Amino acid sequence: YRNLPFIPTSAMSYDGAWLEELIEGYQTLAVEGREMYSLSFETQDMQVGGVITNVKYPPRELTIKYKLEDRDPRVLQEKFDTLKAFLIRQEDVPIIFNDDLEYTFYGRFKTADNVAGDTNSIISSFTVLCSDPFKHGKIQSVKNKVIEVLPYPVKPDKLSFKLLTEGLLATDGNYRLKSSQAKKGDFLEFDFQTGDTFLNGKVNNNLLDLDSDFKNIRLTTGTDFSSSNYELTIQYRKAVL
Amino acid sequence: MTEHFITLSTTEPNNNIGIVKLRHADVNSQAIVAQIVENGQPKNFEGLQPFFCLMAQEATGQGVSEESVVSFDAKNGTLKYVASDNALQFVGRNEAYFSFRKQEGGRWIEQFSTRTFHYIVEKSIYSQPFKDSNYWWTFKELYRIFNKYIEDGKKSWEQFVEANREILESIDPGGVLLAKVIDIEKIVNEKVPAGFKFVLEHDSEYQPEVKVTSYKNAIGTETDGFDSGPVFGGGTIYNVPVSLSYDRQKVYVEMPKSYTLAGDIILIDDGTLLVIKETQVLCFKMSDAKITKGYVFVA
Amino acid sequence: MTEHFITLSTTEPNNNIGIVKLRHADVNSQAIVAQIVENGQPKNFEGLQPFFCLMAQQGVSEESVVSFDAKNGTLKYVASDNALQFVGRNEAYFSFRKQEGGRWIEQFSTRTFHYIVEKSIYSQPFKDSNYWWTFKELYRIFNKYIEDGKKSWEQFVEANREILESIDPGGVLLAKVIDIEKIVNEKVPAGFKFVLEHDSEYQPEVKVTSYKNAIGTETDGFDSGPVFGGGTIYNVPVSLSYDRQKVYVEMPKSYTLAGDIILIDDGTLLVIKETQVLCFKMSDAKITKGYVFVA
Amino acid sequence: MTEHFITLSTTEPNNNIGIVKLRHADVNSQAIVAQIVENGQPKNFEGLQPFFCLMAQEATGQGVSEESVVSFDAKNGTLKYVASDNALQFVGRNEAYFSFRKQEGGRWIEQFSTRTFHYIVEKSIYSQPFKDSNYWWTFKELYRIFNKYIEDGKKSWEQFVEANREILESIDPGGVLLAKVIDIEKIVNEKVPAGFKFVLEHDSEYQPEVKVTSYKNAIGTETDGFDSGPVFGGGTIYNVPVSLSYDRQKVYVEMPKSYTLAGDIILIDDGTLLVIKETQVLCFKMSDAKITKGYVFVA
Repeated sequence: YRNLPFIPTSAMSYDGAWLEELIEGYQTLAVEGREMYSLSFETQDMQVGGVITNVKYPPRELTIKYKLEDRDPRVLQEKFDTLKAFLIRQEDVPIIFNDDLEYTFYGRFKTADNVAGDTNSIISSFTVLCSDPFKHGKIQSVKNKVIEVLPYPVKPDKLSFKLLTEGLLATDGNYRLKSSQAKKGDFLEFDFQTGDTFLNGKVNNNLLDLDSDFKNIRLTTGTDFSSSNYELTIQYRKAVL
Repeated sequence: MTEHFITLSTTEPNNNIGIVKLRHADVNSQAIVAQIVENGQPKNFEGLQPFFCLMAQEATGQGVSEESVVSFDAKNGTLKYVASDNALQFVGRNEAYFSFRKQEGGRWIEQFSTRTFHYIVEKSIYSQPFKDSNYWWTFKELYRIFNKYIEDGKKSWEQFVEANREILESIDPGGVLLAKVIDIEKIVNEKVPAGFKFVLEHDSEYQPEVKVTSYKNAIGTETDGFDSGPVFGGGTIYNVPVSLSYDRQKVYVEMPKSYTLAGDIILIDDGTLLVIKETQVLCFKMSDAKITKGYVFVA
Repeated sequence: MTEHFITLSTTEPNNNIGIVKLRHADVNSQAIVAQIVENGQPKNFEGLQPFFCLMAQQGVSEESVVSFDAKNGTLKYVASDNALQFVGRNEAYFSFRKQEGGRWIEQFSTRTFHYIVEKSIYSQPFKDSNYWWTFKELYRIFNKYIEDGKKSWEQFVEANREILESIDPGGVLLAKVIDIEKIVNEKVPAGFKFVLEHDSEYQPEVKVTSYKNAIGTETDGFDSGPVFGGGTIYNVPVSLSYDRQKVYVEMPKSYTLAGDIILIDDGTLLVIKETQVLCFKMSDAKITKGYVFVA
Repeated sequence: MTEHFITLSTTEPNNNIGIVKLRHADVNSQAIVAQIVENGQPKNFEGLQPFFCLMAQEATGQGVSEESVVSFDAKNGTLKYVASDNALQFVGRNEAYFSFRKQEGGRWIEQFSTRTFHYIVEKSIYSQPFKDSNYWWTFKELYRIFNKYIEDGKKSWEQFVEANREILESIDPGGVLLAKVIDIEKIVNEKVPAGFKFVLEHDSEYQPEVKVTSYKNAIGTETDGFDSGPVFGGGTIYNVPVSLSYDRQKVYVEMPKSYTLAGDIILIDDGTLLVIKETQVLCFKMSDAKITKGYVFVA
């Protein structure tokens, strides 16, 4: 016969690896919190009704219901020791589900619910706190403008500018990105959103952008940057809640 | 063509992560661009032939599905596999991976493979079965039967005429004579300028060249109105063989008896005249002169 | 010859039918037996010949079926090399034709069905479920013993019938004994024995050489022999024996020489009898006396 | 080829290692790079042959694998085991470990094993068929066939001799040649190598020269103690004629039948070995190499 590891419908891929594959006897039963999201509100109530001061996006935690079983109590203890070592992480980890393979969450193990010290077949649940409540799809490289159906405004990953004129003045109508005394005459400008700025090959953080420039830019479904002054290559990932 | 980018590993235990979705009707367009990585660095498969291995549902054996990848760069660990008709045959949720082997001849030596990725194929209008004549069909099935009716129908007609020819033709010493004469009678009625004569009056004192063409279902001559005919803008155009005869300001155009048409005579502003009888149009084009009158010759 | 018995329909699509697996490079003639059905009942194709038609995978091929029963509707198709071409799920159907005018014309055909072509990759000497290095080395050693042993014995039997059963035992036995006798009297150092006394307390190496017509030993004086400076120099095979300040040099029977013993002013001694010279060269010691062993 | 880097401990459980995943039909590609650890520090298995041990499934009792690891570094405690057909026999979870053993003849001298680790075998398009193990049957049949050769060989030889009995009696009258052949065999048993074979194991990779000498009553070998023999220091020293055969780190020293001596093998810590049986000594001197082990050849 063959002792094949079983992967359930709503299995969890923690740091690229399946826990049910890692630990024999482990099985992901249910995953809660990803299908529905709640918002945080700041309300300044008055005589009649009340105006919304600020709308916040709280970091969501996904509850994972699991079942670990082993006939031998000594091995069972060792199995948990492996589980904990894998889950307990110092940095954020990429999470993908077997039912929603398209997207990727980025969280970390938080708290585990009470676990019984008998039976030898234990069913419990543990929660995984996601600092960013959005699940991101594949990485896409688009020239000048974004025309894709974006459900939520997306913060980019990289902005590859290639000048043609004297100075750089990137605009879409709302955001204005300024760079006075830039490298004119076809020179690449990298604006890595998840790190720092670059000039051609070398890292140039101090000079690259001007004082009134933007790095908090967000992409909507119809964001256009196309201009005769620069050739932009936008690099973003579709974010969903 | 559409490209699908994947960065496949040989060390990282992914098993199922890394989605690629296609659909049934996608002949030679939807191609998979893959980057092979081992321990975080790109893998060189130099000397090893890449293969697209597909683990299709309800179609398993020893060679479930294996196709050699033609476009690849072994130095940087990159490949481009275009999904074949076999790849798209299995509509549903399938598993696939890429193999790399250094085959000597029959027996293999070294064969390393990438982690499994999900290869899902969505149904098309062609893959989905549809109800026709109280029976369930697919497009490919009907298209095969219809083309078979055309192929066998023509072979059956070719033989019908041939067999019926040899009854009158070969089985008689004087029957060949009868058959030959009907054939000559038709070629003379269609290719030789004979039984039809048309007069074209002009302004020129010389001999203007006339060109005659015959066509059915021309623009605005179709029975059920505009664009109702089988071939839009005119069917088949036949260059009418002509025998030209000239008098002072008169052109006698002699045509085969099959092109005989008695309809409405329409004169256009220049050296052009038409004879229209419902769908059938007979066109007269004259060079270096202007048509003043046109009529069928009478004795 | 493996057989697959299935039922085909002309009205309903063939998909719920059993899974048919066929090996690629199979030795056995694989066959498919099909029951033709029109509206769930057998159909009589009397006068019509069934044709196996394969679809493009290009790969359109028409094959005439030899074994068929027109009355009951039971046809037997043999898996050809063209049918077992593409590895995977292949689509095919059966068409019934009548030849009229020297060309086959289709009357009615069965609905397309799928058949999977399996690959024959792994060789007949299959690997054992359990693998043991110790047991595969123990077999190696035991088989080596039984084979090397049989070869040594078979060589012995063969050499016996070569002398005894083959020619004439008597003559052959004498012949080879005289040949061995000649060899041992020329190559083996046993017959002749010479003693060399020395000054060393240890075992000095002695090298013996035999040569005829050497310098100043020719019959008719200096440079009178056929080859000037000496003839052929033969390295005499020796089996050395040692005692205190004495070396016992043993030599073959052909190298026996009782002549004049000449001791040079170094580690060299000669035995000269007319033209034949027997040289005794000794390393790291000086020869003091040389004489033939007598006891 | 694919490398799987893992660290294996002999004293600690191997639970914290990553997922070792490898595909079913991979032949010679899947290399497992293992670092051996004992009480936190690397283990030196110098003089110990590493072995891949795959434990069989408790249900059927099939799938045991005992394989010699080819590439390994004993000094630092690392090994590179390439997955085999038997290693990748079962699709799914597998329980295996590593053994390191010292062998002299057929018996084990010392062995130590790493703690068991788990690895998963992924499904491939190919599925290798495995025949049920028959080690015992193969060994019995080889033994039966060899004993059939004994039985039939004795019968065939007995009939051969008896048929040629009359010829064999009239081969030599009286014993003229027999007395001459007995005289000749005494020479072959003393002055050339015939039937005495001694094996000398060495550290050199080449072919070292060996010189053999035979002497009686050397210091400490005399029957009645020191200086009790007739000749003090030793008797006559005989230079033993040798026929040297060579294998990797082994010298096969053939010697005449008269020099046959089965006694105590004394190895001095250099290029010198002695075989002492009472007063008789057989000395083995080796040039440009050190003797490790000396024994009489057995087959």
